[PDB]
Amino acid sequence: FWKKIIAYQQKLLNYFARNFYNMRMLALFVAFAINFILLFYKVSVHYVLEESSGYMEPTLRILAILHTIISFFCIIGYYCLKVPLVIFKREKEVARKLEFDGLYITEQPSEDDIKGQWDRLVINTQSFPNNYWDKFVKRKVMDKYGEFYGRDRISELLGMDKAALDFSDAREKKKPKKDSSLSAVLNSIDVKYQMWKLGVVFTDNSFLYLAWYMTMSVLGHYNNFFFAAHLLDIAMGFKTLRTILSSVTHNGKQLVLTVGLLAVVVYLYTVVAFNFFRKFYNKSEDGDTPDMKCDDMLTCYMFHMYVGVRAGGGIGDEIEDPAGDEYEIYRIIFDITFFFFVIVILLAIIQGLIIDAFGELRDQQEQVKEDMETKCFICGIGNDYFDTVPHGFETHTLQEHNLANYLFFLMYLINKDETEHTGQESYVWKMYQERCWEFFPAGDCFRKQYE
Amino acid sequence: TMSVLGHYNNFFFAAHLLDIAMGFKTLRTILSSVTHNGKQLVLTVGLLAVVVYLYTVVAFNFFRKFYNKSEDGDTPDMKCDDMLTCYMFHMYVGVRAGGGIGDEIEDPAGDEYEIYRIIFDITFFFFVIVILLAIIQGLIIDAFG
Amino acid sequence: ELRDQQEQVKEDMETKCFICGIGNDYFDTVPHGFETHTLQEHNLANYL
Amino acid sequence: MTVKDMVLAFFSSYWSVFVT
Amino acid sequence: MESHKHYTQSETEFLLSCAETDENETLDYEEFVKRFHEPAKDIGFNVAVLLTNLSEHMPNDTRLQTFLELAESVLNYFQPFLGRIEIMGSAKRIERVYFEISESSRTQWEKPQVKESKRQFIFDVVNEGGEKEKMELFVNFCEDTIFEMQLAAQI
Ligand SMILES: [Zn+2]
Ligand SMILES: [Zn+2]
Repeated sequence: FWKKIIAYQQKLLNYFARNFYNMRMLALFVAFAINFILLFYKVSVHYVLEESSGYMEPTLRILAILHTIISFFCIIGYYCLKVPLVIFKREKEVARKLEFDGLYITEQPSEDDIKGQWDRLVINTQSFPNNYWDKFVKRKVMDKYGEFYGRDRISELLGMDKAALDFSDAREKKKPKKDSSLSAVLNSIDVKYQMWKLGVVFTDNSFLYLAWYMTMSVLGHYNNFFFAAHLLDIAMGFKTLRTILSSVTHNGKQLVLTVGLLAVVVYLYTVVAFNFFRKFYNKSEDGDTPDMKCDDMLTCYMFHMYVGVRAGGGIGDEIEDPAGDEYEIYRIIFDITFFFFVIVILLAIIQGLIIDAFGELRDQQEQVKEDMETKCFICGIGNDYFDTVPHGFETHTLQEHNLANYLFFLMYLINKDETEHTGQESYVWKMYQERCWEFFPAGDCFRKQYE
Repeated sequence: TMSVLGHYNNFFFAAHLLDIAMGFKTLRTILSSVTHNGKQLVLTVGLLAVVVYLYTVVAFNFFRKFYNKSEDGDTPDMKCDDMLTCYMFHMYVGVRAGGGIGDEIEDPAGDEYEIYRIIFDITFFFFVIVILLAIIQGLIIDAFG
Repeated sequence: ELRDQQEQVKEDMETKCFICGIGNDYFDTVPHGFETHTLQEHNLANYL
Repeated sequence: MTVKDMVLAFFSSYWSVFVT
Repeated sequence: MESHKHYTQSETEFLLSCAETDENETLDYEEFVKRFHEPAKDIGFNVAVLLTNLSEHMPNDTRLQTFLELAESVLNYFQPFLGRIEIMGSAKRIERVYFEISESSRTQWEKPQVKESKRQFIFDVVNEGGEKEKMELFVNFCEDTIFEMQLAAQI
């Protein structure tokens, strides 16, 4: 019973993890279809889908149901595909901080970070390094800060105090056989570690995005128009639009500062007009209906920012003709400077900020390609030195200093054993345990070492 | 084939002027700036269509009494009473209007919408015809470089 | 032009030394040689 | 009625800075 | 086994005599290969890495080259199975260390997701990554990638 249901739920979770991106694209296509069939609405205060020979009204409801179901499937497939990685990164970071810096021992964190404060209730549980492919971290930190601080004061906040006491006691002739009772594993599972994990996942951004996605998909049933907000997934989701949106997201700060400067300049023109041009803003319709004038500072500023910017010809085309005395030349200068400073050299800036981003991204890509084609990633000797034997640099980067080979070697060291290492393997493992990395070839190789 | 059809109608000989582009290489330095990205341009047009659809649903849901393009008075037509009609109206008029969409609709003087609709038109202007045509032009300018 | 000026400044600071101006390749023979040379031997703060 | 009161409600929050 | 034109007459007669043929003229090839190939694989990999070490640490030796020519028939089987790293071991000595690479690892390394992750890592390390901590970020990238590879392999 329990075994036959666990071996089935594990298979189901593995299916949901294998089919995360597929269900993502399927949900995107379902949202596209929903928004395509939403193009057949009419008003009668009452919104009606009266546009076809049937087969369009119930299909929308079944499509919304399928969309909510697949959004739930995606949000629980994320929890099995991507959450282990982020919790692994968090545990690795906090453990290495504990060991190499003494965060929760000698270097207590400040209040300007929530991660350092939330990673406190995880160092004192039983299964702290759940995903770090090693468990000898508590022992390391105890041996490192054992005599310089309280031998018991370390274990009291690192957990396993009474557990280690009971272990040292049971090392004698006292050891029973622990029993296993079905349907009674709620006491066995750790609740504090699960609470910390839930806090981490609810802090994760990519999970909050999927939560918002499912919330909007749910509201789409109360109103079949929040499914339009799902089209934002084509921008905030898949990476098919990054080359285009990166040109806008690259500066960002420059664009908001440009819009602010434009607002300030338009306010300057607004106060000038309010102080010196009263008899011109007379947008009357049918005659003798003077309204939307400059008799209010806020009204005139809104009028400027809303009409003169978008008018395409400055503001001198939306106001009265400047034929009056004492202002015939002053107002002409006014409109022409507004034109040249607001819609000529302040929109050219906005467009130059978008055009320069393309060049900057292209330069970054070409620089990456060049640094990959001229030097080696590990030793960084150069292309000219290896280009003495026929096709030397390519062979050196594919056989001698392969990043994939180094990754496979680290994987082999981690997953092989501890007492089965050879001399070189044990040396590299020790160096990796202290996190020094002098075993990487700095500026030498097997070819520079010999003839 | 087109040269043959030109005898049945002496106007398919206009399609032969496409040979100055798809044939000789005297125009490659100019047309390569457009044919270089290509995918970026269609993706930009698609993103523009999506953004205009977003503005269209927002207007259909919150701005009914403005799209009243009546001629000679008391002829309410070409309104937003249809989602497809309003989307076509937007994509056909507000994009090409040169000043956003706030210049082709009624004046936003009504209560409860005086500021919401102003934000609507100004964001349409700044997002559709300011930073979405600047992208189309930057994609053509970067190809030369 | 401004971006090119900034990148040129960064490059001239990353390839040569400000005082002696020897080059990055010569000091990149001992492990992390140029950074140590510019942080210990020819530090502008040290000269000041 | 929100075309005029919006700026007043936006400025009413900076009274906590004006008192300091 | 004779239509593949790989086994000669002697090899065919040897593999036929090495059969179980316990009164029924029937062999459990599962147990047969799991008995006659599992330790053969390990010992052959050890001989292959030994010969590779000898060849790369003793070139220009025809007396060893003539042996390598006849050992090439089995040395090619373990070609996508042995790695080679150049580490700093003894004082100022670049030592070439060898090791085994799993087929599961070399399958989960060629996935498009891992390839795109490696590309993005190289990109944002060459662009804004530093010099003093380059290996510090490289080992973190390696750990993250081997973790996702273990995860995708156990599914
Ligand atoms: Zn190298
Ligand atoms: Zn110097």
